[PDB]
Amino acid sequence: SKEYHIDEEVGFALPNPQENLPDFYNDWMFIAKHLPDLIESGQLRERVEKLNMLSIDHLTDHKSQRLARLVLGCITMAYVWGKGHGDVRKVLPRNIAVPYCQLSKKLELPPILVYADCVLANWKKKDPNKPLTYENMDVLFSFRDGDCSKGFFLVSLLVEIAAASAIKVIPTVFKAMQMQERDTLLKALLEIASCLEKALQVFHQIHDHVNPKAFFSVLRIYLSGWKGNPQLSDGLVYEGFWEDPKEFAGGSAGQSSVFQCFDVLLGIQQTAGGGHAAQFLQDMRRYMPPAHRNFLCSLESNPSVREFVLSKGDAGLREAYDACVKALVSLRSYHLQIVTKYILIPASQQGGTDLMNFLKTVRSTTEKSLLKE
Amino acid sequence: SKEYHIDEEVGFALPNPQENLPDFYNDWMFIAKHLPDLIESGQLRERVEKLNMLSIDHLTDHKSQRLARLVLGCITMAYVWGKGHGDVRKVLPRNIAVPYCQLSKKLELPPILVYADCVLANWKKKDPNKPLTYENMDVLFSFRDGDCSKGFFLVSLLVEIAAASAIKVIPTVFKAMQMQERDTLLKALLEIASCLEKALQVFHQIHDHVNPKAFFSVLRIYLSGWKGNPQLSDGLVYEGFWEDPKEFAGGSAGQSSVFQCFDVLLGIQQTAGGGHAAQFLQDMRRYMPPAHRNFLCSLESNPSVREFVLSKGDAGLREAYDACVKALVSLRSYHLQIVTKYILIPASQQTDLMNFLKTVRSTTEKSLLKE
Ligand code: HEM
Ligand code: HEM
Ligand SMILES: Oc1ccc(Cl)cc1-c1cn[nH]n1
Ligand SMILES: Oc1ccc(Cl)cc1-c1cn[nH]n1
Ligand SMILES: Oc1ccc(Cl)cc1-c1cn[nH]n1
Repeated sequence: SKEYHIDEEVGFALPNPQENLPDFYNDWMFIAKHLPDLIESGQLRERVEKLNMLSIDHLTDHKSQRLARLVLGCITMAYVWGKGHGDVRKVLPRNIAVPYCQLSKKLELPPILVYADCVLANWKKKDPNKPLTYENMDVLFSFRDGDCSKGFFLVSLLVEIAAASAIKVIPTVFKAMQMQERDTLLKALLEIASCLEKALQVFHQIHDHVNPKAFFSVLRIYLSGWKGNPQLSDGLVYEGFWEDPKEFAGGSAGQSSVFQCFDVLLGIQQTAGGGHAAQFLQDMRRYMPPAHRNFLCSLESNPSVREFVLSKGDAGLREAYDACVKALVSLRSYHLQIVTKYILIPASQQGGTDLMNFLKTVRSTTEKSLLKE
Repeated sequence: SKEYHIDEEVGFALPNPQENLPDFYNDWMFIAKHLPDLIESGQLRERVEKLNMLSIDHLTDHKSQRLARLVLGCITMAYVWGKGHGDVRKVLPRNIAVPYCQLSKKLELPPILVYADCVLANWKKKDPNKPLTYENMDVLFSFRDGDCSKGFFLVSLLVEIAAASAIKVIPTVFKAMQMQERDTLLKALLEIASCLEKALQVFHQIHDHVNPKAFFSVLRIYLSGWKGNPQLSDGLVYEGFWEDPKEFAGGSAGQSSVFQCFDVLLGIQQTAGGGHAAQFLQDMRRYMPPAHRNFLCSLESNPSVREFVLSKGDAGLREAYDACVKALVSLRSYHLQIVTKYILIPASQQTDLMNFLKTVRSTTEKSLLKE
């Protein structure tokens, strides 16, 4: 590939993000490094106003700028939702709203916490000379004590690094098609399916590191946005930056590029149709880094691997392509059982069928693309 | 400029489209070649219904499939809207709804008549040796006798080809910004500014071939879709392909790819934000051919030309960039004049859209180098 900011070892996630802003921004990071104690003791929402407007011009590196996107990303999320019980804040102060919105429009991201922030730029190696395992990694910023966000964010990242190992052979696939090298194409497609089968194994780790009570009842509120959300009926007001309140969608893993990249590579029409699911995934691309957004657009400009394999009438090539489509149906059927345990069941203990049909539609169209036609 | 299916003469349009399908589709072609006659005689719907279901497996090349799309697209709009007097059909019969939908998914386009059907693939040179001018061209299919569909389509197409001549220099803009070649970058922008300038002069031909009442009362209804239409509140049933009635937008020049690419090129954030205008132009992109959608998002992959120009302190450079933007404000201001003549005052003869054209006009005029 060219420079869509892809790391051969890590992929779309940010490789080794820096852990601390420059000492100018010390007073920012203070609220960011201490949100658990800060909102439990009720000291959070006013310490925001105690801040004065820092300028973004001394964040020199991309790693520096994106780390600041994370600290301001969570600082706003903790401000708007607060305790997490219903006390809502419908307007951000301006000494925090316009630093965020400026660096957001410089990085071309919406001024909200996106998946690229709280996962891809939100980790560190405990001991730098170890493998990237959950035992050796740690999240840089959490919202509340017992959030399980360490397990939730990193297990999310861990299977992203797992499937990103398949990105490296995507050029091999398109090479083998155009130069009509049948065998290497079949071994490239099998290696694609290997990673997605292993990303399902890494997905198993979420049971050990997140419990359903915490996720649904503390972590889910802090990651929800103010688009189509009654608590901020028509969005959040940005003092000094925008006249009116603007609506933005909360974090989703639909903003990850690998979890849309395999759907376009395999000719799976996730974004086709005027459907709710297609519109959701198409819109979530706006919440991806501009380099990653340009990477999906770049994949869509290639010939369909699905049409190539079906034309050749090769039982070998078709079985390998189905393996990838199967490995995706697996990752989404298993996700369905996890949404069952971590959202469905904790909701019946305090309408939501729309949540399950979306994920079933995205799997339904994935299952249709199998070479059973 | 790799194969985004942009010819250097006709641009986004289809270079020399096909007008005859194979003999296996005569029953389709007959209905399409006689849409006015079949509608005036009340015979159209009976002919569409008695159709046998035909396989799309004989449409081999891209052009044959584009003709059948425009063939089946027009027959569909004819069947749904009828004589145009409110007696609609909200169930498209199986024997036409299935081949239409199979073909549409094969070409990755909504199963409704789209701009790249009735315009970019709906033309024909009278004489193969003479240039592309209105008097040398003709449409392939029309709705009613006197609907001025020849004028409306061919003028829109000729305006597109005019602006399409600017597509060829877009590679030199981004390579000049790259190598920092100032003078060639200035000549490139002014060449864009001239092609946009000429397209406005081609636009003037609209008054000579489109009668205002025939458009508003006749042609505007055979181009309307079933998305937010009270006459088909929940869409149209594609009997035999989907259980449910689907909603789809009618033809609109928002589906034209020339007239969204220049806003992207010049850093005009027409699709930015979440407003209704930005989403309508974003929602209208799913109606472009797949190779044309790819061209737009790949332009977005490039650095912003506007911020580059704003950094140079080069008055000659800015005057050239502004020349492009002002030519877009001219085209949109003259459009607003046109919509008043061809829609507004015919409606008075027994604002939601006007605020849309003024919103996008203001967004363009905001990109003028004043900040
Ligand atoms: C307890 C854990 C999880 C819960 C409760 C959960 C819940 C959900 C929900 C509710 C959605 C619906 C979209 C929305 O409403 O925003 C969703 C979408 C999605 N989730 Fe998860 N999720 C979890 C873990 C994961 C992980 C670890 C991944 C991958 C790293 C993942 C990948 C996706 C993807 C790709 C979508 C978009 C729909 C699709 O492409 O199929 N999720 N998730
Ligand atoms: C009698 C002739 C015309 C009428 C009545 C007309 C009417 C309209 C209307 C109502 C819209 C808004 C979208 C909608 O409500 O569906 C629109 C948008 C548009 N029309 Fe036209 N139009 C005409 C001719 C043309 C021609 C010849 C072009 C050739 C370029 C053109 C280009 C556009 C474009 C690009 C838009 C999208 C908004 C924008 O990009 O600024 N139209 N037109
Ligand atoms: O895994 C995640 C990590 C961070 C954020 Cl903001 C969202 C997700 C997610 C998973 N499924 N839907 N959203
Ligand atoms: O849609 C996906 C594409 C790739 C990968 Cl690795 C995972 C998913 C997924 C997982 N859970 N729901 N969707
Ligand atoms: O110019 C056109 C040609 C064909 C079709 Cl379907 C629509 C338009 C149009 C222009 N402005 N609104 N719609």
